[PDB]
Amino acid sequence: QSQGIQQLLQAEKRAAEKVADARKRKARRLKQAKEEAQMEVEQYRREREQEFQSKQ
Amino acid sequence: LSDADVQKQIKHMMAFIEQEANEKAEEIDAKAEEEFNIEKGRLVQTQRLKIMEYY
Amino acid sequence: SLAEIVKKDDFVLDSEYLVTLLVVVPKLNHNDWIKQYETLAEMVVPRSSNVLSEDQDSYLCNVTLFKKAVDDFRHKARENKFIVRDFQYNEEEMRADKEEMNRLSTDKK
Repeated sequence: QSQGIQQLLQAEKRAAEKVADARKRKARRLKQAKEEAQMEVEQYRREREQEFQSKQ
Repeated sequence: LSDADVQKQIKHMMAFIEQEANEKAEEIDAKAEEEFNIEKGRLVQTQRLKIMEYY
Repeated sequence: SLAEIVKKDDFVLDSEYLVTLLVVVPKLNHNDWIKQYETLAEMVVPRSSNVLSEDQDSYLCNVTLFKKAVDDFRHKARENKFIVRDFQYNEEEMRADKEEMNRLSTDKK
């Protein structure tokens, strides 16, 4: 009846919420990974620039 | 008929729904691996190309 | 056209992976209608399924099933000797049809 339908409405809500949280965490992780890669690239570039200036 | 036996079909349908959700989650993880690596590599290639051209 | 005949209460909200199929006709094969509705398919809901109309020789009902159990429910209805009663839950259309009928009669008057 109503209780049985609600027992599965909760399941459907959880199913949607899992996907929503997965998407949100994926966006956050993409931002974090992009930031980390950019920081590594920037540090490498700064080191290369310092070495290039000294060699110049 | 009885609630227990009908619970069998109910649980089968619930398992179908949960398997669809697990497939969606696996798709999300596959995105976060493959597409995330692709995006990070594209950003790295662009940044490195610009920086090395400037160098 | 059932339109108002179908009961909108039995409709399943957020029917993404689940739906309600209406396949029921002759009452001669409705002797075990309770069990037939409770286990129409391999994952048929026993509670939500319900009958909205009951003719002298036939009955009309909607039984819940999974999203992928549409064709399976249709085949089970055919095996039980039911007739295709696709509805599409045109609740919005039913109101529009009633309004058009009201306008036509008023226009005729």
